[PDB]
Amino acid sequence: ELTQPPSVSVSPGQTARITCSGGSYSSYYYAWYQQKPGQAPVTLIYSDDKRPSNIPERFSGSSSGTTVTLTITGVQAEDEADYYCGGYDQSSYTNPFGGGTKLTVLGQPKAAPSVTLFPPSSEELQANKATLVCLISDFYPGAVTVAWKADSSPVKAGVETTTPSKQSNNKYAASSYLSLTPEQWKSHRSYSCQVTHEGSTVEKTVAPTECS
Amino acid sequence: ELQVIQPDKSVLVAAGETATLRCTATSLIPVGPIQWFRGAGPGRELIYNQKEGHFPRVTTVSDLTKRNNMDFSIRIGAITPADAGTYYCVKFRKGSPDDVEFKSGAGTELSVRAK
Repeated sequence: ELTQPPSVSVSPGQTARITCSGGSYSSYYYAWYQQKPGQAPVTLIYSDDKRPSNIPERFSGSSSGTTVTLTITGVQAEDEADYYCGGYDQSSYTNPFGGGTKLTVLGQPKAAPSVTLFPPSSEELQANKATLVCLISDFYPGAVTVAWKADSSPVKAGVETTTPSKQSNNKYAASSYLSLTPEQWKSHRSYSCQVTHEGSTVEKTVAPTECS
Repeated sequence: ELQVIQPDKSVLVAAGETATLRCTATSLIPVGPIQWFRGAGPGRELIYNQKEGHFPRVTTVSDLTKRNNMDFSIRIGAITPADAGTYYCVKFRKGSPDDVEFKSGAGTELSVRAK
């Protein structure tokens, strides 16, 4: 198996290294592949250190011992992506991949989230379910804590989603949906998500009251 | 340790015919391409390259895209007296700036009978 770190980070303009281990220089050829989300990978490097003509000069590769390394020389915000190492193991006629390494660019200082709250639509309420949504927009870094409150702390009734680092401003945005019965929605009054983030001195609560 | 075998010391062929230059390897590790040359000097002439390049006179005897393949024999079509000489099958290993020559067959002397 090939192993690479889940993540690596770099300031724009600087040089980043990403290495896979678990190969063997004499019985492997290596390649590197760039992927944004669930889209087609793009080949950066093949045969250890060869670069297709369409690939920028800032990407290079090398290999030795049990190891293969992709180097990016002048990290740009658009290089935010997941980087896979792919080997051909000549001993076993196989093609192992690493788990991929996400390149996080630091570019950004801490940026507090703008927090917004959305109550369920009347439309949705006829259908017999209430969805409540908390939006955390354009913050950095990734780590955030969202807690839902009907004044009591609800758990296991919520699910979150995060964008990838934006290619231009290097921010993330996060959504949390609280899902309740309308029965449940109608018997309670105060809806609130509490957002804890490094860019916020103290937690930001945002709330509506059901009838208003 | 990997050996490159050229089983035929010499090959005689009529002009305009196909010449078969045979070569097998005992292992695919260490990794690296196989090439054919005419000559073993610094002026040696590249005949076939597994990595890259276009060689329209040259066909391979086996399917080199077979992961398993260890046969690197080639056929050179419509031979002429200008084709005669000693042909060498060469294994390179991977090397940093360039790949470096690792093992060679003992050569194959290709003779061409004119007309």
